[PDB]
Amino acid sequence: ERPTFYRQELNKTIWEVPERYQNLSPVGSGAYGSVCAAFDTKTGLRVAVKKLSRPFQSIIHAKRTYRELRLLKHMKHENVIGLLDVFTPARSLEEFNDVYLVTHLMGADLNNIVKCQKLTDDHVQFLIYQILRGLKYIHSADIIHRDLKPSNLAVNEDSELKILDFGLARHTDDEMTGYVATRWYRAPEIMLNWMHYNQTVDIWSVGCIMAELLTGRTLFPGTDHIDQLKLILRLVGTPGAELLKKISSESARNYIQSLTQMPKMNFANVFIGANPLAVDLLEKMLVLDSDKRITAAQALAHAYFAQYHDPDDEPVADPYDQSFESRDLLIDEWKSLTYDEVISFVPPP
Ligand SMILES: O=C1c2ccccc2C(=O)N1CCCN(c1ccc(=O)n(-c2ccccc2Cl)n1)c1ccc(F)cc1Cl
Repeated sequence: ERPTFYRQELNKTIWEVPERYQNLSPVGSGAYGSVCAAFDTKTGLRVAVKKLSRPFQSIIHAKRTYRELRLLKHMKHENVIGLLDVFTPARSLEEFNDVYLVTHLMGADLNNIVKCQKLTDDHVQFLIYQILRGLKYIHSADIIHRDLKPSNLAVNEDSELKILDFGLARHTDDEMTGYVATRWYRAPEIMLNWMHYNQTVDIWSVGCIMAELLTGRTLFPGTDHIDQLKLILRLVGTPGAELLKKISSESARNYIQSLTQMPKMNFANVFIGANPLAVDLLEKMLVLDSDKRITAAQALAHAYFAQYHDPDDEPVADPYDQSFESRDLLIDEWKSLTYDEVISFVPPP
């Protein structure tokens, strides 16, 4: 039941897709890869389509292609980007050399829309509520986003949100250097590799994002790793004895101890005028010791989200098997695994 495909060239790139997809038009000019907006005549849905070209040029790329396909296929939740379709014009494994990923078209990211703007409390409630609802789902699958930031939150005109880029963290050191948003939303334990981190790193990011929506200002806009750590500790206090022991990195621990101790600041005096429940939630997300941060499941039940919370409509996911991460396979083996995942795709109900 292979559909009929047609070809067209968009900004020097050939797109060969099923007839059901019409009105293809480029988006982003290429800064984020080959992406097009389109209309899915079969479902009546506006869609975003990403074409991965030569996804098997090396072991590293082949494995990355497999990883992204596996992650996207696993996610089926309103607040997480997932797959409406995935296809290849190839008729066999031999000619298989391109992968197209189809998702809901959102059309904008939170950073591009609200940067530098203070949002109303009810708007922050709605936006953070959806982020946490999607995070609860992602975390229940044993997946860590690792790089949550405004630019990774796809939003439409009605402020509906879907989380992008979960589980794909390949930021170069240079990209994390200096006065950059690539590092401002990172939990300290991961920014400076203090210990083996876990899903709690994402809650810190949500805290950074929430504070910024409430104030219109980046919470920890460090000029570099060290400056940023100082900005963080000035707000949440230097590490106590209990947390110091959890820092398994001897070098990191020794550096932290060289700093003058500081107490946690009063958040009501930092976030002046904010809803007391938002201040309380921020204090519960922005805890230095990750073991003590509120989890996404617990935060959804927090009073701040009383107007949105519904325990019968905050679904969890099936467990995600990432055992493949520990394997070293050849390009062709990764490619065959990817091909299997493409041909076994089953459209959403
Ligand atoms: O990650 C970004 C981003 C962030 C901010 C601004 C623009 C962009 C962008 O083009 N990308 C790359 C595309 C990221 N993807 C999606 C999906 C839906 C979606 O509305 N957008 C999207 C986000 C912001 C501006 C335009 C678009 Cl079209 N992006 C995406 C994810 C997974 C998949 F399988 C296919 C696709 Cl097409």
